[PDB]
Amino acid sequence: NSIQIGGLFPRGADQEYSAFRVGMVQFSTSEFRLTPHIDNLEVANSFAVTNAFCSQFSRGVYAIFGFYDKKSVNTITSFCGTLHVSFITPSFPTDGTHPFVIQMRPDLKGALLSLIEYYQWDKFAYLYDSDRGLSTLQAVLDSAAEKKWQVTAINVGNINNDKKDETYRSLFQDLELKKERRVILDCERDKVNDIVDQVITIGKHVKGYHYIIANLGFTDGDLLKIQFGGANVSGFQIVDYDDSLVSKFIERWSTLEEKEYPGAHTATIKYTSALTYDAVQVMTEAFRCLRKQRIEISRRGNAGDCLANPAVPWGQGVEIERALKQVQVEGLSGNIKFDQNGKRINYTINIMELKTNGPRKIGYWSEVDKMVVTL
Amino acid sequence: AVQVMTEAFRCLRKQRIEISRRGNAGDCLANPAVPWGQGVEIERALKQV
Amino acid sequence: NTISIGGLFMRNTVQEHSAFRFAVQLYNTNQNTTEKPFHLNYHVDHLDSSNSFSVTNAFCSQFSRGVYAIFGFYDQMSMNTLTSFCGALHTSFVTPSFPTDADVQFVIQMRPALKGAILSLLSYYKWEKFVYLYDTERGFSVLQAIMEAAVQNNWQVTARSVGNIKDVQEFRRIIEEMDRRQEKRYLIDCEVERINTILEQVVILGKHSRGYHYMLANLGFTDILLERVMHGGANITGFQIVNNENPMVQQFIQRWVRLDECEFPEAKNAPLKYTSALTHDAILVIAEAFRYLRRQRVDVSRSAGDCLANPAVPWSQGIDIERALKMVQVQGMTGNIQFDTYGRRTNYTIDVYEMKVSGSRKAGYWNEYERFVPF
Amino acid sequence: HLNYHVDHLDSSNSFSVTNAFCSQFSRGVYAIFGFYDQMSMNTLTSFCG
Amino acid sequence: GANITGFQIVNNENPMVQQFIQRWVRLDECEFPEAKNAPLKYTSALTHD
Repeated sequence: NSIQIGGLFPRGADQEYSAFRVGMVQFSTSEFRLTPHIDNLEVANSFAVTNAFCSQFSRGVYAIFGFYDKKSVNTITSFCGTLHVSFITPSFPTDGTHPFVIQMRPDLKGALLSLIEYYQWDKFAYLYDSDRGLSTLQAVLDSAAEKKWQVTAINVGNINNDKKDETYRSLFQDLELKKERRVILDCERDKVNDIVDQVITIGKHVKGYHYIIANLGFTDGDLLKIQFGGANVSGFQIVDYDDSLVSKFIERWSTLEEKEYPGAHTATIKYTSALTYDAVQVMTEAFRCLRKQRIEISRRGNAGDCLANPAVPWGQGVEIERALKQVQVEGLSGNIKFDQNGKRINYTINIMELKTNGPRKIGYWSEVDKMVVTL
Repeated sequence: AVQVMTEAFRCLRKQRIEISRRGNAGDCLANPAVPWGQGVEIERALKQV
Repeated sequence: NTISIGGLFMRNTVQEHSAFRFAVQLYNTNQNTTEKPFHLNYHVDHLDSSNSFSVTNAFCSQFSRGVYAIFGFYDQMSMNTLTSFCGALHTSFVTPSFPTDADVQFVIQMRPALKGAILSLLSYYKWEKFVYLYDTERGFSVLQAIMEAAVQNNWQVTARSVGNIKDVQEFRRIIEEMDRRQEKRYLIDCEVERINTILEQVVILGKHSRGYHYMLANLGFTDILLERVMHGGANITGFQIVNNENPMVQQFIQRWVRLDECEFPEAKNAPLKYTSALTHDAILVIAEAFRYLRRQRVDVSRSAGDCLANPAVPWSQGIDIERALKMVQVQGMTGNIQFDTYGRRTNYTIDVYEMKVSGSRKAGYWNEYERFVPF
Repeated sequence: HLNYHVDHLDSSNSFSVTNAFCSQFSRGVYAIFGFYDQMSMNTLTSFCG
Repeated sequence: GANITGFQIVNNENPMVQQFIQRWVRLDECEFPEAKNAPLKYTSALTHD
């Protein structure tokens, strides 16, 4: 049998879509499959997100897989919660509690705070992007008094904006005037090298810097010490290429034709794409046992049904929500288990450093223990 | 209570004169709820008396 | 003829709701027909805001009725929804809420930015070392401005996010830690309620008045409970955009306190909040804009229909209404009212207040052109 | 062969409860297995009765 | 050193309880949540009965 699901993909999430398609093949069986309906939307636009979500609700899907950003996360949480349709996502996890949301992405804040302590930093720059969100910066600032940290926070989201000259002045005052050499980069993974390149032109004795890349995909982009001007570089990784499950996946993924499967034919997979593939496993495990409702016809959705039709009865929707949250599987992102609010628990984040021979795992942070353990 | 309803309602919109028909209890399950934005106007009118 | 607007009210906007009815009432009961060429109608919806779903539904409801503009409130959670829908449907949102961090269209923001005045006064007082306590209820703009200025000016700012503190002991622990750094000067960028809580812990502690200076960055100065702190010898600096000596404010108030508590709750048991004055001024700006469009024989029809209609084509009058709203120059309870292309107050005046052991007084004013002018 | 259909109910609400009972009832069940608390007991036992 | 008095209607020495339990703890947590991470509640025994 088959179960209909929605898939809401942002422009530029090409590799994540390839990973979704590959997941659908991997986890389908002759006895059960998911039937996705894919919409492609501007996730920063809450009106467009509302239209997409409501169209999927209209079509009558068991769940919606998709993405949100800072500007649209409240649309997703409020609509999910009201209509009682589960939304499973690799997007940044929300600080608070919200029903009908399954967060594939482990929290990063805990591991980051622990890593700062592990290196015994007491003074550092924190380069953030306000459009990306400030939750992690806030966690660091909250801990700074107790931990004795002198943080200099700089919004590099404005590095090309009207606040651009202000941003360069800020970087200059911290790196040149105050001689800061410890730098945390909290940004989109594919923006790291662009920000670093700017830091290198602005600072001095840059070989002596130590960056922490505050992102769950340390090795998602090229890591070349030369690109970092010889500095130390540390970060986090949830996809462990030493895992047999992951290396087997990559053996298959690395030969997929790149035109047909955008973003594939690579030796690595972006953590968000890995989480997307894992989400297909989770939905498959959750749904394969649910009741085979009478085979109905699937019809294009009408967004207006958000206002015209009543919410899914809570008792109906909660069965699907609970099925998703009860899943326990191993995936590309390691051990996958959820708490009652759809947050990943019992996960492990690998702690990485860029060494002579390339990136190396130097330790790990487990959600149960919440400290950096050295390997 | 009749005074309160009278004061609350006398200013509400004169919806198009419709026919009043015996009710069917099953409509609790067959028909959707009154849209909240509609019902809340009446609720508020009563509470403002 | 008849111009209808929408009114989107939130939790704790009762007085502003009353000020809204009353200002619309004043507009319609004006004898002079030159000033009142059309009748002004509105429909109000109350919204929770906890939910992006609840919010979209309330906006879309008002939108299908065919409103010519929306007056309303957003918070940090609902802002993206409301401004994105208003922007997509070319429908003008007129608000007393915190001005957006981003540059958006179709949002006329009645409340002036506070950051320029805060930076000028920090320079006037020569603060080079201070504590900065902040919540993010009114945006990240001030926080980001302070952090960057701290770099550019080499200040020693000790910054603490306190928007999540539920235990008042936490405020005392923070202050003690600041004591051990010999901090005497505090910039507090929080909601009035939270500023009140902090000032109260200051009083409980004792010996945190004389020799201390609190700069309270919130236009809600008159609702801040600071009398106990004033009596102990502290310096306090505050900010207002409402002058109670302005004859226009005087005239409003004298009528306002004569309204009966049934039709107009919060008019007699509470001093006037500055956001209520902004609500009144918002009606002045809407009236003026439509008086202008009429004068210019520009028409406006709508119809209107489904907010998620795809597409997705906004009415052409939309642009003219926005333009009409943003070009006004009127005098209101909050002084001179004008707007730039992003719907931000421009050429506004902020009055600066100083409380010292020698008494309380307006210490000067701030505008964009002359910056801080003491008298 | 013994078949069943399950409904999950909040119980905070007499409305929510009546609706869940009536739903199961219209399917034509021969008996109901279930739980009540202090708030939902009267609804469920009165309808069953 | 307190005295405590308690009450039960389930005897774990009853062969019927024993037989249920031995099967029960072998069920997988996916189809049967709460069978392996929690001792059997007496209301679950009543549900079986």
